[PDB]
Amino acid sequence: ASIAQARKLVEQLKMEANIDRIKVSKAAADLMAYCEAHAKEDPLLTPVPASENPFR
Amino acid sequence: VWVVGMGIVMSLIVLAIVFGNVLVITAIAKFERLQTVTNYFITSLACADLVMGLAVVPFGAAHILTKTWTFGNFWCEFWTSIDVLCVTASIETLCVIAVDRYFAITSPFKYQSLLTKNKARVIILMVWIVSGLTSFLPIQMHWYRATHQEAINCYAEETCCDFFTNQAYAIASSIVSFYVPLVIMVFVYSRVFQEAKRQLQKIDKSEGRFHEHKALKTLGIIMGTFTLCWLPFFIVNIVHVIQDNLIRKEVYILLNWIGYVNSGFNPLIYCRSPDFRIAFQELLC
Amino acid sequence: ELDQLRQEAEQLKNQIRDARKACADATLSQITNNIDPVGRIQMRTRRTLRGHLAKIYAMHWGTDSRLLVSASQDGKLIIWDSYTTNKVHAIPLRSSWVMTCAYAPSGNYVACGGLDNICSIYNLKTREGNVRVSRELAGHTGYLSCCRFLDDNQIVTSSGDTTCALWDIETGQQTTTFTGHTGDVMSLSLAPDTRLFVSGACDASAKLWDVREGMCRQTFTGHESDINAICFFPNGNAFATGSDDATCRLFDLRADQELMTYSHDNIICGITSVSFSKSGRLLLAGYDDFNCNVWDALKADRAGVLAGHDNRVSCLGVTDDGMAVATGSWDSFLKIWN
Amino acid sequence: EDQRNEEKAQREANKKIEKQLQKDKQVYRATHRLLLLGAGESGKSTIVKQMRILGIFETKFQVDKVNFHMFDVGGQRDERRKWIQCFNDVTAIIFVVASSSYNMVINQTNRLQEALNLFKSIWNNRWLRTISVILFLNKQDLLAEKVLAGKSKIEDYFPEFARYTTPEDATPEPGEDPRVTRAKYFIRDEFLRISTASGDGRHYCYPHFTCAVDTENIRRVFNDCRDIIQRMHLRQYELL
Ligand SMILES: Nc1nc2c(ncn2[C@@H]2O[C@H](COP(=O)(O)OP(=O)(O)OP(=O)(O)O)[C@@H](O)[C@H]2O)c(=O)[nH]1
Ligand SMILES: CN[C@@H]1CCc2c(ccc(O)c2O)[C@H]1O
Repeated sequence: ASIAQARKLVEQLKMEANIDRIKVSKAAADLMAYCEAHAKEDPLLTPVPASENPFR
Repeated sequence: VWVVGMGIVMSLIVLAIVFGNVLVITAIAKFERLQTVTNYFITSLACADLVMGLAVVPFGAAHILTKTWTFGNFWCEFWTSIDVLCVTASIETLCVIAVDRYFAITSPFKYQSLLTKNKARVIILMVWIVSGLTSFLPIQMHWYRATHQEAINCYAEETCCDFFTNQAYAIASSIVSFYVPLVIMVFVYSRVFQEAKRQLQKIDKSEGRFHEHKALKTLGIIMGTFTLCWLPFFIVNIVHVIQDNLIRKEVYILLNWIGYVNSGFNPLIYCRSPDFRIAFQELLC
Repeated sequence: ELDQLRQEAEQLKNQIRDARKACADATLSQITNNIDPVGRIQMRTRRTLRGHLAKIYAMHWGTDSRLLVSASQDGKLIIWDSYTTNKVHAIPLRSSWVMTCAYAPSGNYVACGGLDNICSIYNLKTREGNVRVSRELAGHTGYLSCCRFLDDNQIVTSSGDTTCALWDIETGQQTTTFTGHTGDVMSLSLAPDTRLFVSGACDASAKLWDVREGMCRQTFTGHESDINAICFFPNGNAFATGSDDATCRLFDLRADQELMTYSHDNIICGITSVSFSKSGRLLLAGYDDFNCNVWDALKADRAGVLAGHDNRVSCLGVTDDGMAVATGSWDSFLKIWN
Repeated sequence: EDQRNEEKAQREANKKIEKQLQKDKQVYRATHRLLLLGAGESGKSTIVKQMRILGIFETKFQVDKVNFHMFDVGGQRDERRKWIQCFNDVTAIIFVVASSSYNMVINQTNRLQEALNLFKSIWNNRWLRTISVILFLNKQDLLAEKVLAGKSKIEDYFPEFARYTTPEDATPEPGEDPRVTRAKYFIRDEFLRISTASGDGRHYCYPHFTCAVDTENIRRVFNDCRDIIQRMHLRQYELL
């Protein structure tokens, strides 16, 4: 049982070890850029006038 | 000094009566967690107490301090009617609460079906209609007026507003308002105490080895407060009619005013649950 | 022998840790420190929905931002209308224990599951004008925890037997089976393009799967307790999780490690639901402290508290167009916050 | 025009749903819910089979015009219990345990020990703070057969039984050999100790001595639930 089940974990970790990773700075910059770009279309963050709010 | 001294008390009493009842009413109305079938009787009682404290207490205080009724006869009759109505309605609600507790404890499997929000409103309306039918109807009409010369002289005068009644009304109103809703409460609370004692005995038999201070400390308070507050007046009411020249007017007024004090203790008795306490802190602050 | 094989894996896990550590050039908090804070945010309830006889466990906003569905313990799914707060449908259930519900992208089907190891799918629009069981999917040996409509014909669900499977509604048979977890799976979320999905188990681990391939891709080991909720970033390259230890963490697929954590010293209660905003700036999470909290994704600073429920909050969801957010609690009342 | 017609159409449907919900509210409020739980090989299947005559399992039985609705879980068989959160509003919990399995070992500690650990875990759960437990001590004749004319002794497995005396209050069944009664009360006390260690006055335990062939279980379930509801109502009003 454990005789091969332990073996399976060894193979999977390998498959998960051969991957390309980019520096966290680039990912952080991309996330910040996306948030800045789409910051003008979120009614929760910016209170819109009550005329266009269907729940009022 | 004196006249000033009595006046000081008659404002603190009014404020104490008003504040607790209005706080209870707003706490029940504001929060949806306290909306329970049992709580409708409590809010009805609080409304009756608030009406009493806002209608009968201050004008009666002004009358006793001034020693002269400075209003018309119609307003004297209206004041008497409101007093009788509030007093009658402030006791049958307690009787209804006792009966509800009796049914909730002795019949646990049928409690849900017996009481519903539709039936509670009907019961409260019936109680209020009965209370108002014995207050306004025989007072606005002259069925309660006495026959001796002093009563006639005071009725003719527009400056004296005193209470004079015949034997029939003085007995019927007392029986309807006080004596009947007392035996029911006594029997109900005796049954509740017996059930609690039985349950405690069963628990002690079940697991006494490994392991009546609450039942008495609750029932005695609940019964004794009401009995002490409303007992002497509803005895002197019959005594002073059965045999004249026995009870002075000052004693009658003192006992009647002592009876009014009960209206300020109901929140301190029926609103001490942890839920009421938690809600009170939020509304107050 | 067997011990020798175990030794080999331990040496690798290190290499993974070293590679992940060699990548952290600078923290997310450091790079984001000159942005003007959003400040205080005030939200007041707009609608209150009543009609549920018991506590609520799940809800799912519609694709039209108007209709929604919810489930409770009395065995009934109720479809509401947020605009005019009037009921539309009431579907009785064969079983009285349900933990999840879903709403189709086309609005034609509704699914629910619970303690019984069966997922039931209903047809909203059909002949004779009555909601009618359409299909019943069985085969799991554990209770269901979540289910999401991958399309109008195939559905992916996760159960309590440490497995997730992709079903086919027309045939009722499993197509692909996902395995690899040790503890019970509690939540999942699908990508906007519907290619990959993540799941959070009870062994403090989250994995990234591939629907077409059917094999796991990556694993994250940030938390230290059970994971109850999970949500996925709108951009498509991040996700956030909530655990019983009152901490929310924001991972990242490309960097493959966590970037920021949200924790406070005055809270020791659990977390039941986590959701993002349309712009991704605000992260909304529910707690067992009878209320909800609003965080800031890029600064880890609280920006408001949503209170008003008398019991714990078990559901949370933000509509597609970002008009409003709805919360469900054990008080059997649904609220709409704007 | 269409607006008035549809809104008029929509409004009526809310009403036909509210009426249905009001009708179902009484049925929901009338019924009582129970949770059936026990260790393996205890005898739950025989008990539920006897009760019915007259991944989940539901049974609906009515006694004295009162509706009881019992749930038995067999699909979920895991050491860790996370589905137990959904059962925090039940009336009572029924526990069935094999009393005679002191001798059997699952290698493992005597099953009584695993059952006692399960009871301890159930008692101290955060979500089950105010839920009472009805205890069934099944297999009442296997224990007697093992105790009488038996080479096996429970002192080797449970050492504390030797330093014990049978309780004065105990009332024995007719012609009982004196020891078997001592063994039964020892087993019952090992559960009562856990029950009373952290009772706090909010929930209790109701031990019972039931055989499989016994037909009085339906009365015990009714009486215990009635007592539970009465005690809860008394405690709500600060009278107990
Ligand atoms: N004589 C006797 N046999 C019992 C008693 N309780 C259970 N058994 C026997 O136990 C055997 C196996 O257990 P079952 O009663 O089938 O129940 P179970 O195996 O616990 O099944 P589940 O409840 O579904 O887990 C059966 O042959 C029963 O007759 C008892 O009190 N006396
Ligand atoms: C003005 N004082 C009145 C006089 C008689 C009376 C009272 C209360 C209840 C009754 O049933 C009565 O008959 C008193 O409050």
